[PDB]
Amino acid sequence: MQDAITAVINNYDVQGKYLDGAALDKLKAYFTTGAVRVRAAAVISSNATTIIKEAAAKALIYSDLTRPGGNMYTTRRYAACIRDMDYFLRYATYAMLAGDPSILDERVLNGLKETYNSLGVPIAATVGGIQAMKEVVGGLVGPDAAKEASIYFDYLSSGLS
Amino acid sequence: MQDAITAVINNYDVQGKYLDGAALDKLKAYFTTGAVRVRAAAVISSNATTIIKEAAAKALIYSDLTRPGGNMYTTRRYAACIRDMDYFLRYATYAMLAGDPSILDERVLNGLKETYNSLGVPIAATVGGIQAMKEVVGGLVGPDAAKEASIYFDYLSSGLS
Amino acid sequence: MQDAITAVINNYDVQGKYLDGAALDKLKAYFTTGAVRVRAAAVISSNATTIIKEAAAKALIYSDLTRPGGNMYTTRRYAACIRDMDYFLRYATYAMLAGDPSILDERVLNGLKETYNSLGVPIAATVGGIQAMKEVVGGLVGPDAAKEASIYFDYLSSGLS
Amino acid sequence: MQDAITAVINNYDVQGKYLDGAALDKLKAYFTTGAVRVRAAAVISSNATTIIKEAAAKALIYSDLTRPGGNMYTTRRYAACIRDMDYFLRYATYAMLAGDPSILDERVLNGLKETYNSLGVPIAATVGGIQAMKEVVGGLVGPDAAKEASIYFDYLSSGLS
Amino acid sequence: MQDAITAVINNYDVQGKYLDGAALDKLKAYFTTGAVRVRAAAVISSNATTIIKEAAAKALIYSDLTRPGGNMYTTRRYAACIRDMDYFLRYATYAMLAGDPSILDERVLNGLKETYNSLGVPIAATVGGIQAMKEVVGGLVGPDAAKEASIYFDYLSSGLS
Amino acid sequence: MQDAITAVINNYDVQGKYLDGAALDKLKAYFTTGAVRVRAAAVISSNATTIIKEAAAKALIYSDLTRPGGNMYTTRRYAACIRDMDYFLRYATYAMLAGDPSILDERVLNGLKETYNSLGVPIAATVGGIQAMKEVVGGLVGPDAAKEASIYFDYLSSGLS
Amino acid sequence: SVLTKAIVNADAEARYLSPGELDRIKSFVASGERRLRIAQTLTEARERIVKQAGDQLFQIRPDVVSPGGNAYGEKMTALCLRDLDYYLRLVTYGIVAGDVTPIEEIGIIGVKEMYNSLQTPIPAVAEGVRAMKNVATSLLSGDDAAEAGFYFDYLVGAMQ
Amino acid sequence: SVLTKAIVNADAEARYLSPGELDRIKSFVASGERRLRIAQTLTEARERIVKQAGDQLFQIRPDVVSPGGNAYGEKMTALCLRDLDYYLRLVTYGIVAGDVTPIEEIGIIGVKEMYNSLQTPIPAVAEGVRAMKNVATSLLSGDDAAEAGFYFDYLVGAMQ
Amino acid sequence: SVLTKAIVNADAEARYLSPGELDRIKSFVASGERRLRIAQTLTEARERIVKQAGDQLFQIRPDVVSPGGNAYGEKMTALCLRDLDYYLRLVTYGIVAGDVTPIEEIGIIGVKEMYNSLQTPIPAVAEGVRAMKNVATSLLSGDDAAEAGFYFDYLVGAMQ
Amino acid sequence: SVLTKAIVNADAEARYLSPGELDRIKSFVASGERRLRIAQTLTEARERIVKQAGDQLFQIRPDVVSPGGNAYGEKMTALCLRDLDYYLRLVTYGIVAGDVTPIEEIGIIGVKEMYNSLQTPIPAVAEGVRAMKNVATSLLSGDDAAEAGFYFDYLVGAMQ
Amino acid sequence: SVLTKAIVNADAEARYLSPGELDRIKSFVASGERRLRIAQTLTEARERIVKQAGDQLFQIRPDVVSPGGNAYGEKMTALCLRDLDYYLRLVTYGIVAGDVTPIEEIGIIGVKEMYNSLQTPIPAVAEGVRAMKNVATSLLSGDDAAEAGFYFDYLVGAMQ
Amino acid sequence: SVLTKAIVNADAEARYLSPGELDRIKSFVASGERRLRIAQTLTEARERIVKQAGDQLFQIRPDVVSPGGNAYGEKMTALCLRDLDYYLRLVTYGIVAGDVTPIEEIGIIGVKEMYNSLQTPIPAVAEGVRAMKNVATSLLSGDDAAEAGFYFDYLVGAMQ
Ligand SMILES: *[C@H](C)[C@H]1/C(=C/c2[nH]c(/C=C3N=C(/C=C4\NC(=O)C(CC)=C4C)C(C)=C\3CCC(=O)O)c(CCC(=O)O)c2C)NC(=O)[C@@H]1C
Ligand SMILES: *[C@H](C)[C@H]1/C(=C/c2[nH]c(/C=C3N=C(/C=C4\NC(=O)C(CC)=C4C)C(C)=C\3CCC(=O)O)c(CCC(=O)O)c2C)NC(=O)[C@@H]1C
Repeated sequence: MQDAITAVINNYDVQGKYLDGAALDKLKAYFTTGAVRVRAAAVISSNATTIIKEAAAKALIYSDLTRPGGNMYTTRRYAACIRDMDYFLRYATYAMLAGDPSILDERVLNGLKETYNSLGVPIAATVGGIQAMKEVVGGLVGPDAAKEASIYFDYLSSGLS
Repeated sequence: MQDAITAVINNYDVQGKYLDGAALDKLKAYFTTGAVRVRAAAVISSNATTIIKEAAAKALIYSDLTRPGGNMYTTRRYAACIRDMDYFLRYATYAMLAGDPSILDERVLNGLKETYNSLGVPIAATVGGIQAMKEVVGGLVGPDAAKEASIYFDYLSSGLS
Repeated sequence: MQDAITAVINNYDVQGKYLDGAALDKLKAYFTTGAVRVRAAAVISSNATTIIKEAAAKALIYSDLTRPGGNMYTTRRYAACIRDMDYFLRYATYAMLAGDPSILDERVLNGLKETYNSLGVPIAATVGGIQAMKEVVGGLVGPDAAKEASIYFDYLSSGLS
Repeated sequence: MQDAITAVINNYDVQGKYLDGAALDKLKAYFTTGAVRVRAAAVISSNATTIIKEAAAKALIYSDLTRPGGNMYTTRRYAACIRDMDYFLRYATYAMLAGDPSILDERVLNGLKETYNSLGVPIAATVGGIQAMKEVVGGLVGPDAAKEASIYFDYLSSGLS
Repeated sequence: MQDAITAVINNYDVQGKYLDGAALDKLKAYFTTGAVRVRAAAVISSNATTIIKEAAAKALIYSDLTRPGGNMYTTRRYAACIRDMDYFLRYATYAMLAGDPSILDERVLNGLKETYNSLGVPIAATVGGIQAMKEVVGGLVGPDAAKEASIYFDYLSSGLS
Repeated sequence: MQDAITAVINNYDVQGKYLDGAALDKLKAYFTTGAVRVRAAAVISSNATTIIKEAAAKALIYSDLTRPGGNMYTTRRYAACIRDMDYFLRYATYAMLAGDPSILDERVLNGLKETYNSLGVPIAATVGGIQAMKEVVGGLVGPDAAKEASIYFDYLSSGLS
Repeated sequence: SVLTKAIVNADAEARYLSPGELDRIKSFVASGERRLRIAQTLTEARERIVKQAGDQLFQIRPDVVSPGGNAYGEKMTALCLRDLDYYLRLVTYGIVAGDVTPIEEIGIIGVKEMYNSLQTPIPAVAEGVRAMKNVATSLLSGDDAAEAGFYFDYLVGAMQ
Repeated sequence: SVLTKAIVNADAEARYLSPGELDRIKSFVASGERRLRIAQTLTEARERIVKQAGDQLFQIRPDVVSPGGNAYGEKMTALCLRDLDYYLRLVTYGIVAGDVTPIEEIGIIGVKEMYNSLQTPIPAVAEGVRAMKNVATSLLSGDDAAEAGFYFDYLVGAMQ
Repeated sequence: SVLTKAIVNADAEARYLSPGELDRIKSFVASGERRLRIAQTLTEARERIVKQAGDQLFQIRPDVVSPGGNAYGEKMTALCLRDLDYYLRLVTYGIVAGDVTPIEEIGIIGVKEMYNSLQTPIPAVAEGVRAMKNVATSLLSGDDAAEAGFYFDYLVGAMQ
Repeated sequence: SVLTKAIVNADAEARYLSPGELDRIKSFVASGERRLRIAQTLTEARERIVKQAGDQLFQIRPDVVSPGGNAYGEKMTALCLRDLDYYLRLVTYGIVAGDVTPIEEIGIIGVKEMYNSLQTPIPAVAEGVRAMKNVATSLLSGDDAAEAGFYFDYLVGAMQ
Repeated sequence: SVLTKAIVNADAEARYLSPGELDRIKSFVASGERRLRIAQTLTEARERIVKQAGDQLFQIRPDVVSPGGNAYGEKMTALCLRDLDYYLRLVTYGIVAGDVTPIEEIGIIGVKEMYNSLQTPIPAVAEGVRAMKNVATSLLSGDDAAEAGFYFDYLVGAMQ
Repeated sequence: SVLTKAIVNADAEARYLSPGELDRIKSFVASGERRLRIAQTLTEARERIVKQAGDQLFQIRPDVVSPGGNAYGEKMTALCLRDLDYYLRLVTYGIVAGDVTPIEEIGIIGVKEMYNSLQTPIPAVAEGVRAMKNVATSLLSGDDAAEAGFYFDYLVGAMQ
């Protein structure tokens, strides 16, 4: 994986360049937002379970999805689905701390679209589950962090569609 | 895998239906043939080795197959072939007990056609080895069980061709 | 794998033939060159490291390949490349002892072209690394063995291109 | 392990004796109590968690054991202790079904006394935890099964002391 | 392990001595008996099964050992016993080829006395099984090799008693 | 393992005490020496190989130990010995950073005395190898850190004797 | 089923069925009609069993239908009885299969995680199931009531 | 037994017995007296079963009692019937246990290796067992004869 | 601690500490006196924090102190505040260690199993901890209150 | 061969051939012409060796060519000598390769299972091979007869 | 970075970041501007550092620039300083990342094998790095010079 | 030896020695007296071989006996020839064993780590061994000189 800082280092390493003014400006733009990323992660982590619960309630359950014939019918599959939800939340929190989406590609999106096609897992319904968790997250983390958390949920959801 | 009984349960579960008259009639049609399936399995199991021997003798050996250039030439490959034969016999006995062919798909047919194409294993010759074991089986198990054993050998053989 | 001798045995086994005059002549043609193959292997083995060093020096390093943006840039990748070189040298020495290239197909070439395409490893540059090691080898092993060692390096290099 | 029935078979096998009248009487004495053993196991299994809870409440917690300096202080050790309790309950249920204590020796008591000495686990306190679960069990299973369940709890507890 | 030759090399290595006349004489005393050791091994290997059969027949079966209460009662234990016999025969053949008993200590005798005490395996009866295989071996291998094979069977048997 | 800080926390946890003045004074006594521990570790780590080389030169090699009959005779055993030396140096550096010897007991000393008795490894000679590395370390790290590094080398060496 | 369980153990050890395994298939299939009758009776009274289970439950645990209760309100109670209807259905499946394979994959594996998320008190779901045992069992002959009762006590067991 | 088999599977998955497992213990134990009667009858006629099995065997396979036969001679035949007596005994054990655990550890695991060493033709031992089935089965009611027959066919199966 | 965590990773990869690992030990130890002050303040007000946490808790969740509530009664409430006193103590330990090793082994690993047995509602224990954060945090400077707050939110996180 | 065996061990330990491995290749190849002569002589007399082996076999074991014998009859005997012709061929292959790799994959791995199915008595096949050793060995010089004899005794060994 | 290292440990244990891990990210990011200044100063003097490092090196080890030395000659010396320029660059990367991930993958993993092939004396490369520490460190404030020095001593450590 | 190597492979595959393995033991033992003569000649000239090897070495690589050289000085040179005496000894052992087992455990496994510590240039030790080959080989007949030469080239190979 890479973060903001190693994204820059590797981009310069392939050119064998010492870090110059443009590079140093990018890294500053990361460091200057760093404390806010940390606070936001502590809110998400400590509200993890409630975010999933409120996101499922707005976007998944009370529906045909949870009824016989639906993909989140059976305690087995309901458990698998909210298990997935926890992955998304947790990794988006990593991406936002790192200030780089590369981890969402390497460890979450790669092959996932076809995995879901192969099992029958409804893609559009999963995206709504992602964009509902974003909605909840953006309330809990506040002005400071709302836009920055949000983008990696949006990265996740356009990665499936 | 599934058997007669779980085939019905899962077909109703996806509709969230309690078992109704039509379901109950199907399950009866299985239970009412059950004792006969058991007796037939005990004959096959205890004559396993003789069935393979008589099936190979009628349909495989004394031929170009066992001669140099043939796929069951070498003690290695002769052993692999009658090993396979034992699988078929054994699994067909499972399918017939279960009263459902689903196990023959899940654990025997899936990928087997191409596996045989990739090794060079002669498909038509293998089918004759299956339909010869059926012939022997149908004699040994008697009127009671002949038709019921037979179908899962026929399932196996149209699964390859 | 197979060598000169088992190449002949298996070619006759599939016809179920005892070894005849033509077969016996082939095997003689191998045995009669055998002592020379052994001496050549002892030279290659004991000069292994120097052959790689001189082959890299003539065909790989002091170049864009070892500079930023190049595939053998970074100590990691430089190490991987000369590691590969050692494989080639070592296996070619096996092929030449066996008097059969079959091991170069089974354990070296199979899938390697696409593996290199997938990582970005430059094929043409790798061939030059092979044909430079051949050049060095042919000096060290002498008149006796030069042509025989050479062919399995040439087998390797037309296997990639 | 062995049960009532295999206890008899192995006792006769070493003498190479067919089962005689005395043997047949023993086996009857087991079969004739069999239905009651099954009912008792279904009560214990389905009340498992409540039995542990009531046994801990009467014999372990609200004490120095659960306070700092005590062996079931820390959520880690409290969890390990009631985990153990579940083993005892579960295995005693096996012994009582089998009508033979041999499984309690093979898979529970062997080395356990010294294991507890080595970790510092209080033996006397653990016995009270066993004899409290027995007390609860004997109420839940009723006249039919009380004495028979009880003995394998008593086997467990004199196995530690 | 060590053989005749490495026994000498390691005895001199610890003194840091080049091989001297006494050493060279010992090694000659091994090499000069070498061809005979090989022929003897080929007789034992190819008569392996018959040696065990004749050794068991003279020294183990037709007895209380094979009857109920006996240690080689049950097909399980009869199989384990003649399995053991094959180990002894096979390793003694290694020791005799090597001209050194060290392998019999490292891979056969170490802990075996107590292993047999712990399982109840009759030691004296096992020794007779060893000394019966020796008797058979000494007939089959002839004047050339009889004394040399014999000693490693005697090594085995005084290793247990 | 434990360090200065967790040594105090666990000593109070077993009494269920909040940290009091005496505890807080101990922790200060650690924190106040912390920066110096770090600098010392960076010197040891970066001079690791030279410390072993100078310690071996003063206390092990040029001796009967490295000659035939000696325990560090053979490249195998010489390698094992300086491998060990690296362990000691590395772990002592951990102990000194942690400000607690508990790791030296848990992961280095436990069973080591008898392990060395069983292999024949000379204990007194190993202690001199430890106390020579201490001597070198105390020069390299300077007034600030000399006494603090030294004690965990002394812990190691009275752990063997 | 009994069939699936026997076979899976057979195939996993690469062997034909044991005398034991064959015997249980035979005893099982002999009880077919009886097991089908037990499922029919209970299917036929499902609405009564659920409703009376639901009353028995809320007396014994009024806290779940109270201000801070998971089942507080008319539609939080409606879903609660629907879940009780689900489990009775699975119990009829189990009885006709002669084991839990189906009951398990459909409604116990994952059930802790599901209900923890919804914050449903698991042990009071176990009570709702005991309540159904009591009602269902009063509509069956002694012998059939016991046979049914094993499957009720299993579900009660698995929510634990 | 049926008990041992059920429990071992329970303990290995770290769990209490299933409804299925409980049911088979119940059906098994109900057949206790019947199974004990089946063993008694056969124990009571052991000498007849063995002897008549031995005649049926040597007609069907006279080669084993011939110059180059494993059972050639009076005392090579005496040991052969003794082995037939062994297996009938194990069959009575199996019937009262309701599975093969005991039959298996005592007389099939290792049997190939034992008889290969002695050079005994295994498939003619399987015939001796079929012969015993035929005799034993003629001393039992239809229902009990089948129940016994499963265990005979198992041994015949394992020597294969 | 920070030390234990760094070292364990070092030893497990058979190596000396990284520049990174060395840096964090240095930054950590520089915050020593401050971290010790944060623990002192909170130790000094423990009885107030617990009591006011306990009021804040029972307003927000009156159901736990009600007929069918885990903490219903005077001595079921006394033990509940004692558990709140336990967790505040562990939070002071964590703050002075600079990580959770100690907090974790003492009071989260096994906590689900412990409280499930006692039938304590876990998420309302998490609320009791939030309540303590609110009180404790009002006795600390902005910077120290945040540093403390991370450890409170961890415990809240682990009970989940 | 000797080559294949040496190399496979080399590659599996990721290394060039040892002095030992190189030495045996050298000694082996020096015996090339001799080994080729040994195979030629035996190839040249194959029909005699097989036929005289077949007589030697049926005297020593007349039971296989008797009513209940695997090789009883004219065409059950024809296939039996054909199998003896197969193994002599494999023995010539082994001698020119200097090890058993080829002999093994072609005619011993799987041979127990093949012949058990056909119900062929394995140990009398081993006798047929000893019989061929005796004939073949009488057409070779002392030194060449021994070198050949090792490969005959191997096959005899593997059928065991 | 510090970020990458923290996260990788988080993901590998399937969990959110610890209070400790969060704290170090916070302390690290606070040192951002300072770390960037340390890299700038050294980037700004790279040619001086390399050249003066190269003089300091060849005095201390004149053997590498002598007849049988790896760096003997004008262009064998030119490549040697270029390698010293490479490592200074990697040191600036490490300082801004707050750990070695980047330094390691780019220039220590595989470095033994690379230089052994080229027959470069590794320990004199370690000396060239000490020489750069000495120069670079004389262009930085005490506090920044130490922070830089850890990364120089790491490289010196890894070539060992 | 050849014996040890053959056997270890035999035991590890749970089998008797192959025809191949038996053949090499036979060819090996036939060369016994010759191999013993090769070791004797070289043992008899050890002091000459070492000394002349040492001159040949220092001409070809004068840098090791120079200011910054590992073997610089009279007693740093004395130890260097002693190491050359060690390896010649091991070469005599290898020749009489017919493989490297002994040579390997005594003087190549661990040799990189030993000499790296002492900072001895490994490739110039390999040169010292080539130098010994040249001298030793001039005291042996063509055939014996080659047989010896394989073991010299092995050591040269292993220091690589
Ligand atoms: C003669 C010494 C013994 C004997 C032999 C016998 N063999 C058969 C039948 C077959 N034998 C083989 C053998 C091989 N196939 C191979 O690929 C190889 C490796 C080169 C061997 C050794 C095969 C394949 C058959 C089947 C016939 C066919 O070729 O298709 C029989 C006939 C048995 C039958 O039931 O038809 C006999 C009699 N018989 C003895 O008793 C001797 C011990
Ligand atoms: C209050 C916020 C919640 C609550 C708590 C409550 N707890 C208990 C009983 C116990 N709690 C513990 C807790 C611990 N033991 C430990 O070692 C640690 C780690 C430091 C902790 C946190 C223990 C051991 C007990 C058992 C009593 C004992 O100490 O022996 C009760 C009583 C329950 C009962 O059945 O007796 C209560 C009420 N109650 C709530 O509802 C809140 C959510």
